[PDB]
Amino acid sequence: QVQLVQSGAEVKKPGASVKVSCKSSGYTFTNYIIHWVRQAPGQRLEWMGWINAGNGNTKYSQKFQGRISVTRDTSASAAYMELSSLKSEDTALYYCATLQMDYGGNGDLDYWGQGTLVTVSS
Amino acid sequence: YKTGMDSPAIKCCGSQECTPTYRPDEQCKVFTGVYPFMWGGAYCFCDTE
Amino acid sequence: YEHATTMPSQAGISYNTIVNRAGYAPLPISITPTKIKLIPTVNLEYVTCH
Amino acid sequence: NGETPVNFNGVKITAGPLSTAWTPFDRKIVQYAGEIYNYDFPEYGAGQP
Amino acid sequence: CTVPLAPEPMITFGFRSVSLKLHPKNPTYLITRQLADEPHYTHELISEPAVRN
Amino acid sequence: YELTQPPSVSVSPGQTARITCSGDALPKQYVYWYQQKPGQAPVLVIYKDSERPSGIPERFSGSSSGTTVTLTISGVQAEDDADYYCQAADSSNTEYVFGTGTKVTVL
Amino acid sequence: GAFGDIQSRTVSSSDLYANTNLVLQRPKAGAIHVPYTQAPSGFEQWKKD
Amino acid sequence: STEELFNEYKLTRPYMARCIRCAVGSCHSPIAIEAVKSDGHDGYVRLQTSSQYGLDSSGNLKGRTMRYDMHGTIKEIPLHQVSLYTSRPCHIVDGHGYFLLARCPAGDSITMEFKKDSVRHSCSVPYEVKFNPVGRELYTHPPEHGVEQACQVYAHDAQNRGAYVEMHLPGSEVDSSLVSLSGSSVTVTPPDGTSALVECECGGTKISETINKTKQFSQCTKKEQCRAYRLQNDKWVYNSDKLPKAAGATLKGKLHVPFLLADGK
Amino acid sequence: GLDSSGNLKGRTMRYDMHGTIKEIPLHQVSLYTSRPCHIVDGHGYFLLARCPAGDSITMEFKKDSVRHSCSVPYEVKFNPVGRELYTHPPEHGVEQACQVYAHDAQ
Amino acid sequence: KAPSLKFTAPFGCEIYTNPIRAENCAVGSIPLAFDIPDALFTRVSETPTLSAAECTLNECVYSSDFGGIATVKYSASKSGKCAVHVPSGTATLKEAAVELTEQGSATIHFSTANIHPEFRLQICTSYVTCKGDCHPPKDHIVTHPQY
Ligand SMILES: *[C@@H]1O[C@H](CO)[C@@H](O)[C@H](O)[C@H]1NC(C)=O
Repeated sequence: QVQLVQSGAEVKKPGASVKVSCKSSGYTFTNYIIHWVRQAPGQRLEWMGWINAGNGNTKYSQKFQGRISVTRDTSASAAYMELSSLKSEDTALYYCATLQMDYGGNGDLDYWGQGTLVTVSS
Repeated sequence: YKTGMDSPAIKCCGSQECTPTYRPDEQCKVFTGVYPFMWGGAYCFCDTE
Repeated sequence: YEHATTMPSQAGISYNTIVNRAGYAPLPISITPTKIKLIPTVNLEYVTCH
Repeated sequence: NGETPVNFNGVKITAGPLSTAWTPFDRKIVQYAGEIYNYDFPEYGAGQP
Repeated sequence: CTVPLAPEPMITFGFRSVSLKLHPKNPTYLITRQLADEPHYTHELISEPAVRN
Repeated sequence: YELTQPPSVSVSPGQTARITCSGDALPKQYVYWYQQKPGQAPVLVIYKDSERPSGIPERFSGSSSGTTVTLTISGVQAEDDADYYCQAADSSNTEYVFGTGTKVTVL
Repeated sequence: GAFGDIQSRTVSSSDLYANTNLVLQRPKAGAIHVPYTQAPSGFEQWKKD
Repeated sequence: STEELFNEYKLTRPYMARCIRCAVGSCHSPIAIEAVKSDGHDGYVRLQTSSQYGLDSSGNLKGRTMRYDMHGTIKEIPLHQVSLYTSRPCHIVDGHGYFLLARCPAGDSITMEFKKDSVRHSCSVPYEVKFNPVGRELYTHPPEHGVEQACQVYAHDAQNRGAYVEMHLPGSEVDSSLVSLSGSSVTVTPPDGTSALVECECGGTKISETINKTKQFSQCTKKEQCRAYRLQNDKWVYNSDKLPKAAGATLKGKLHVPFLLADGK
Repeated sequence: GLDSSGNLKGRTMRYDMHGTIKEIPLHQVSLYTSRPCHIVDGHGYFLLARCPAGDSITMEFKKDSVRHSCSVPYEVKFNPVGRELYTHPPEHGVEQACQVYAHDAQ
Repeated sequence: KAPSLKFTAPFGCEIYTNPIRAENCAVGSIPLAFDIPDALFTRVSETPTLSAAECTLNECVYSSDFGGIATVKYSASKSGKCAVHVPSGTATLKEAAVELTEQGSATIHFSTANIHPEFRLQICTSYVTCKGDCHPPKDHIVTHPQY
């Protein structure tokens, strides 16, 4: 099987930067793109961007400029997404998207991670 | 006479067998190790066999 | 032990012989010339072209 | 050549000399396009138009 | 470069004899030699169908 | 650029249901239908715009006509309630866009 | 290569006896074609002489 | 003529076949010559060509037109823009379907040429063309006068006689132009409204027949790794030996041979 | 290989006309010996072409309305490879070693 | 030019270049001088000794190849290897050595030009006398030289 493991849920005061890691394994990991997707509780899924883990190339959403910054390392085989300038609306669940099946590319993303929950302290 | 020829049957990374002869002077042959090359690039992605 | 045999210089044809001793078992010798070459020594006198 | 032994496992083999001195090439030969011709070419400085 | 390949000669065997029936498409060279002390080589150019013993 | 989708639908159990998604660049793009059970991550239910993966129940089907795509569930059970999204890409084939989602209601 | 190399009982008959030394050759590298070799038509040869 | 003669030729497509001498080198020509028949008498030959005659790229009759396959697109030219010659210039009498009736002198080969946009397309094949005199006077150019004698000539009629050739299901033709490369990822975008069987041998074998619009196969790094055959299989093609064969039952009908050899004076 | 200015071009023939150097694309230049010849390439003063056998060779082109032609009685030869005498290269056969004017300008 | 040497050479020589060679000329004979150490030699006691052997020519055609089979019935002292050979030039043996068991029959392929062959087949120690009749072969012409 293929495993995608992220860090546990944590709380940050708005105005800081949130760091979320995403380790991945189980397939021909030389060329697979990992997608970061954000979901508000009971709202639409929002695709923020993707990272080509093998090559290192990154792509972000149109309305995600500068505030978003994703990166990876070869040794740990893990994405290292960084999102600076948190807000109250940023409270949401974050998921990694990658495909278990053997076709690859757009849309086809079978197995997801458990996600990381970001909120504001009560 | 007119020597008719069937279009070649090409198999990439594979093997084929000769169909029994049923036509006047008909005969078949399987050539192994071909790399057919159509107008749109190489036909097979398979160097041999 | 010394032997002096003679075989035809026909390539690709095996040639079998037996050696016999007064108090030893006969032994077989098979020689197969796969290729016999004749290489003369040549001196380049000159070179001619159009 | 009669002179040279070949040795293996204590066995010595002394092949030669060849019975016949016949050769296909004559004294003067010509090489062209990977083929050999028995040609009586003129000597250097003695070519003719 | 690719050179043509003449049609296979039609060979009939007899006692110390070989008869070749030849049907060339282009003027084709037939070369022949004995594997003996006297090759007696023949070298012919054949354009029309021929039978050579 | 956005893929319009109805907010929610209600269909009685044992009855086929339609989920419709639309887009401007849809006729030259592939729809991926994603089903999400609340509390955990979504699971792909339809890929390649027409045929389901292995293990998905056979009641799911999908088709594309013009600028619209429809996902049909034959004989909806109680376990078919979840977020249903249509996923595609931007007209420039560079931005991934998800659908709004349909809250299918099963009694 | 001679008259009657191919033979049909009548003009409209579905039978045909053919004997033309049709021989299939190996295709040229990177080419999709059926290279064959056979004796030239015997009817044309008979017409010539 | 109407459409009675072309009823079976409107279900067929031109094809691109290998030519051994095509302007520069050996290539895949749109006018590859399959056979040249010169058994008639007064220097009339019947060529069989990969291109098609008498009808336009859309499939409708146009009087004197050669439609040819060019990298998957059927294009057109007037028949007067095509040149034929064996040792001296030939003259094209007519063309029907895959066949062309021309008047040629004797020669050791035959060459067919035309220029469409900017490049010159040529195919020269080593098929001997013979001129056969009629009677007991061995002329080379037909006389201006004399006496009428019976002869066999390739007639200028395309009517349905007893001769036929087969039409078959075309084999899948590979197209490497479909496979492009996004950032370290192959992507196959088939022609608009046409399928493309992607046969691919990256980590994990891929057989993706049903791609219609686009598909990115991110498992692959380089274009040369794996292929995208172009599936059309709607128009049937002649059973040429210079095309791949489609699997299964392939025969689909019969095409009548026009310009058959006929009696005259 | 290059134009009148002295800059590399793809397939261009430049010629002297009454003191001034002019240029013309190579596809407007025709060549024939007894049948039309096909030009493979050109470089400097030299031109590589594919020509049938003939007793003379003629080179023509047309600039404005005047046809510039030059015919010379230099025999052009066709040399079959092997022991089968053909006048046009076969579509298939067997590969044999030959010597051909290579299409390179090294 | 006239044909090259590869087409006009006597004795079936094959002419090659780089270097200029003539290969497989069927002329002359090679004299071989052998100096064999006594280590390879085995005493008569060590080798099996043959007894009660009879040779039958169950098939013979005097063809160029090995067109004859000889079956020898043997009752040997022990298993081993026998240097089977014909000292005479009547027949040429395909096998220079044959496996030997305690009791049984051994088949040997031989080629002879004699219509009525009769030779002395030599085995490990015995000298069996083998006789029979041979018959003309099918093929008028073959593609190998006579053995
Ligand atoms: C010798 O040639 C004749 C014709 O020239 C032919 O009939 C005959 O068959 C040939 N010999 C043999 C043994 O075939």
